Amino acid sequence: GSVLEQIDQGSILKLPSNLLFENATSDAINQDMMLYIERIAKIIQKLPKRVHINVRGFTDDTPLVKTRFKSHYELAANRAYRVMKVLIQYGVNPNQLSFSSYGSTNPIAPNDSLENRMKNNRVEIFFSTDANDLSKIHSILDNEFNP
Amino acid sequence: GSVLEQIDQGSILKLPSNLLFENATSDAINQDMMLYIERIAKIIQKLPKRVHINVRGFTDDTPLVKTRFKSHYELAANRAYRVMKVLIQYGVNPNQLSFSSYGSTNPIAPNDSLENRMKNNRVEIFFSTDANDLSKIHSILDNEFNP
Amino acid sequence: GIDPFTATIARKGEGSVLEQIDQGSILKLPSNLLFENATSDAINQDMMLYIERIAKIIQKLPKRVHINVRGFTDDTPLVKTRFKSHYELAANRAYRVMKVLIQYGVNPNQLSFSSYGSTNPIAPNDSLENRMKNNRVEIFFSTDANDLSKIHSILDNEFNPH
Amino acid sequence: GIDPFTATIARKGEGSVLEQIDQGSILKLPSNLLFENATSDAINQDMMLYIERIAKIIQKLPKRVHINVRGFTDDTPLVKTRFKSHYELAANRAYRVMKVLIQYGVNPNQLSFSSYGSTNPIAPNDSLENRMKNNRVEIFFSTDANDLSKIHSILDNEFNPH
Repeated sequence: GSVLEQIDQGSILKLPSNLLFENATSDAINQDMMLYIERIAKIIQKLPKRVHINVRGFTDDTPLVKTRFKSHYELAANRAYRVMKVLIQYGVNPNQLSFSSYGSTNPIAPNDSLENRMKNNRVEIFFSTDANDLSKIHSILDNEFNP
Repeated sequence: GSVLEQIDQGSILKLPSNLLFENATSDAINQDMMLYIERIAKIIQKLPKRVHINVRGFTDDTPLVKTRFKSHYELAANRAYRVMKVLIQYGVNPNQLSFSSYGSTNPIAPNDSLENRMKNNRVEIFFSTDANDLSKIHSILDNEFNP
Repeated sequence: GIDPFTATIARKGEGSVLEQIDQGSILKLPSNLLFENATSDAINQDMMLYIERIAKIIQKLPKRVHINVRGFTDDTPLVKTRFKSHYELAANRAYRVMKVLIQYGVNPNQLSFSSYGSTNPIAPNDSLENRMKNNRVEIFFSTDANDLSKIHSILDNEFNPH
Repeated sequence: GIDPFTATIARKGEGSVLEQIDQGSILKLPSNLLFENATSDAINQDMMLYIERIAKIIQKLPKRVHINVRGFTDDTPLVKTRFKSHYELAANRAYRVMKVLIQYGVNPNQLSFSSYGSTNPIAPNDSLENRMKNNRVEIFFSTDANDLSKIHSILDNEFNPH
């Protein structure tokens, strides 16, 4: 519910930035949230090795002052990287992990309200696989029938 | 090209009914097309066992007189069934085969021109798999995080 | 008519009614929830409450959703002259359920039916629930999305010319 | 600067530039087609012809397509103080290529970048093509479609209430 959402090519755990991090321009994780990341790490470790985990950082488009970060892309990158590193510290194999920065792109909801702007400041843990059976079927048929 | 098309959940070989069958209300395959079905059967036999083949019948919405068939669903069903049976005769395991009837539904193109009506009279051989890795991932996450 | 096994089977032992695969959703309807028996296409009119719900919930889905009614049998021998194969028997059962959905207000433009013929043998120690599942009708919900395919086509034409 | 291996490598031995997986398309760009070397984020300005084409073809795709620029390394040790990890090095390379796409007219609203850090060891008898592939940037084309997920949600809520 509040955390889990399904999309057609994988699953998403949505972690609000204001809950996860120390302040609005920080990439340090709140100590009382560390074992929630461990909880996620433990579930990942039980999944098949073929599952990939992409830790995705997003911001809204509120400009930020008095910070070392010079773009929403940089802030989002540092946040996603931090969460990814903690997953590794709690036992997830790095061969299953990547991080992404979306900056202010791909918002959950339009940046048209205070509620929506807060929704857009989040880290998403995206679970998927690199399934290619359909692609391989198509390539074989293409070889045969494409004149 | 003319025959092969990819969609996001599988591949399609499109066989025009006017080329494949004896006449507009017949389900008998033209003798000079039989080894084209064999050609398809041979490619299927080389694919992994996990591939399923659904032979899909479609019509346009031209009414038909002086026929034993009482609906587009019945005509489409008989045509798809015939092609499926020939695939079995040429060696495809029945455990990989089903047939479908769409009647006049799901047209390729709107029934607004002679060219489009002819396009809509076809049998599609649909190749896919019952992949469920993403569904299983989601079920595991749902167990854990849905309060 | 209703067979003494259709009549007696409890619902507790059934598998999950809803299954998900990566390309769509499946409502699995064992024979006894739809038909008088597993060897003909005669609808049990006294079970139609369940089909009405499905029709009702199908209105909460968009026009783009495709609904495919799928028929299965096991290796039970054919009883009636009118079914010449298990493929035919399963097609008739699926078609029948599809028509009930239409009767109950589902848009015919979104409906199709399929037949898988026999897909399971008769096995020693099979439960009655497993026999009813082997003669199920499924309602399969999917789309024919081709967005990702169109992307690949554009790229393949540009970077892999013949 | 350009390293004597970036400079010399032939294109004949490269793998396919375009790969398809079931969730999207991947353009695989070995290090030498983009950067002066495999250990820094300095773009080879003399290779930018190739990036311009990609930007050009990205306009033939719809707004709904998401473009993710992905950086990879192997276990080559870090050369520069400024990269503190392979994750950081790959992120910087990916970010750099993403910015070139923006320069060349790709809508920033469709762009993101990723880093996979090191994903391959240094192996005996590796070709130079394989080293360049291990330090590639990928452009990954996908969507966040949720049509099938929304169908399942509706059905699960109705038939599997808590």
